[PDB]
Amino acid sequence: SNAIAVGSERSADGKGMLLANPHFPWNGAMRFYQMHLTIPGRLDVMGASLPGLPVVNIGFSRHLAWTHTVDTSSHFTLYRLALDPKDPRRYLVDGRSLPLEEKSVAIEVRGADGKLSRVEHKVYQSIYGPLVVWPGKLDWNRSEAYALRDANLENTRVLQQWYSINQASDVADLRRRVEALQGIPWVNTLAADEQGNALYMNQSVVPYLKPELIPACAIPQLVAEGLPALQGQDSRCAWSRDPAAAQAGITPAAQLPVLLRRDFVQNSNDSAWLTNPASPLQGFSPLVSQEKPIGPRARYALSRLQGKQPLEAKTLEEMVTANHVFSADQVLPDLLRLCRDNQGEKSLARACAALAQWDRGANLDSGSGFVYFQRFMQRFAELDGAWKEPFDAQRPLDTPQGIALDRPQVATQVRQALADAAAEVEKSGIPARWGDLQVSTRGQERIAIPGGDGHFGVYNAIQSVRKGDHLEVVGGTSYIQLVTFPEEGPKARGLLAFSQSSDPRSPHYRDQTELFSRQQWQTLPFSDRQIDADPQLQRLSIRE
Amino acid sequence: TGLAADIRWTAYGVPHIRAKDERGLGYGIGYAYARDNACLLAEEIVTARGERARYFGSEGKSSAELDNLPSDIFYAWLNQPEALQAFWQAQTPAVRQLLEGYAAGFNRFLREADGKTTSCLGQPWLRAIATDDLLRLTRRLLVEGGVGQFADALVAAAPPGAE
Ligand SMILES: *C(=O)CCCCCCCCCCCCC
Repeated sequence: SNAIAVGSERSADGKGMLLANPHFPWNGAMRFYQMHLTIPGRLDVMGASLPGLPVVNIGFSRHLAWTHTVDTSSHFTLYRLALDPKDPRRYLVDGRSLPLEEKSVAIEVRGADGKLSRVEHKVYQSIYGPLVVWPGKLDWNRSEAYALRDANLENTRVLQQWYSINQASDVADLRRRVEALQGIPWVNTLAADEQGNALYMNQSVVPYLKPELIPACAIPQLVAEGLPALQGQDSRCAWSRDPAAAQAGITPAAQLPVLLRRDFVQNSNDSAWLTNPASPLQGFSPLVSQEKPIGPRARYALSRLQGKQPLEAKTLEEMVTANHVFSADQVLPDLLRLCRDNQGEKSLARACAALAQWDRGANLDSGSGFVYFQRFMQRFAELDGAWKEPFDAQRPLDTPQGIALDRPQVATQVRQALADAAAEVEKSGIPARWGDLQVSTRGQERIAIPGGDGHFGVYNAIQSVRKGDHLEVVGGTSYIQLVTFPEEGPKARGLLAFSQSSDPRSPHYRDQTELFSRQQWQTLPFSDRQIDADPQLQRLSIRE
Repeated sequence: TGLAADIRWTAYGVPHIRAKDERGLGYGIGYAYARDNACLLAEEIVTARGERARYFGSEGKSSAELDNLPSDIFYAWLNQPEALQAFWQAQTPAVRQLLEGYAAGFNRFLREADGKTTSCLGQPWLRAIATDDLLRLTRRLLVEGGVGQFADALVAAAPPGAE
């Protein structure tokens, strides 16, 4: 997901502006759906929501727009259990042997014969939660096992939280409502209002451990890999209690990152750290936010946002619709140098020509250079010390960058990766542009879809899978909403990329998907005047 | 009850629900959503009830790409009656009303559906829904940053044998 909130110091009209570009599944239990909800006099909010939820999840109202992105915070902890040396169904806490609990469930299974059989399954539980096995990594052997404590299991406030967000007047109000309730499970919140405030909050439900406990309560080898894992044999590694937290064992709102600015805030799924580089967010718990290298989507956004020039709605729209493959900025110049260093090398000729001809985009019309680039980058990602300039913590916006072609082993390994990538591409059956390959199937038709994987730094992130002769879209850009605040009322533009209905019979199964293909965003009508101006307007009243 | 809603649809089937209270608002949401996505919600509720193997056998998968039986075990464990009851008891009157209205509006659509926008008409899993089913969906989403990512691992967790 991407989100950018712009404030009075950078917006062209001196008011607030919000771009919401969540990247989420195109099918299933997380498939966004548009709606506008009104209880006249006390609620009026429009946006999109996940299936089954009677609240707006990402949206806007008279003076406010907000969105979300998945955060890098931990929302659970693993606990490594020290098993009783005499009994692997018992575990030690402070040297005392405790029994695991057992909870059986029974499932009905439809058999080959069409009849139902009952399957019973035992779920083992510790004081922390259920045990979990990842073979080869988190085993249950005679010495140790792992339990998982999920902080959101006791978060009964989640629906109230979004309903409260739906009632929020401005950024200050939104912040109060989120911090008071702490019902947000696993996302950042970014918002802008009419007065020109830009807000970022890493305000979610995060297991609380006081800082002095972390060095001894962490599992060193697992936290090194970013797995939130604690010592389950010491009662002092229980989640800490604090009267200011909304729920026992979660982090108080005061300890979670918030940035309120009048220029901009951005997030593309990295930590709170570089939300706005002019004001880095530092000093938080490792469970909350760490100073880690930022992904190419955030680097791209930051490259477009820094400076002092006014930002217009159209600027933010084009950050999505440009389909720029930002990871190319990091390696393409050196890749082209390697090509020239190897002229007349048969195995590299088509790749090198495709790359030189490429518009550096994931547009429908983008040439086969994108495909070669992707397969190269998947191999480059496996090479040791191939970056010319590695990640530099004092230069996080511009690093890593370039290929260390001056180092013989790297030059050799990089050339081999390109040859291998090129052979894989030559092997598949490609006549043809990016839109000829990446599609969304609708009935028996296929609609060309622009965008590319977020891992290649395409702001318009699209994830696809090989299916037969094509790449079928499964997730990415979904609900798009771009909101500004002229005097008449909120002006919102966007689309739902996969359309309102998952049903092939629906008039609204592919209508916005055709528009997404052509990158033609539309008005999101909010006021009674806008709704009434729509020549397709239909109305039904129902009661029982 | 006071189940009443006024629904307007603009271009591309975007609904605009007006009601005088949360029950009516939910009623309009559940109805408009069912018109576009009844089959989707029915399938995902089957998943969140742990009933995939009952309707589809063990060979299939959920939309999250978990095998049906491991998925069912996980959701049966997650969405136990005591957990749904505790969750319900913790909900504000406004939220309870939103959910009651949504189930009613969804069910009203199902009562009248003739297949115009419903490809799964006549399937045995296409059924009237309860507020508990919406709590099942909610809790399924709630844990997606947590134990939901370890659903296969929970199912696989068995103590060592004699090895
Ligand atoms: C990009 O990173 C994805 C952002 C997805 C936003 C989803 C909307 C907020 C989550 C709703 C959780 C509700 C749980 C009942």
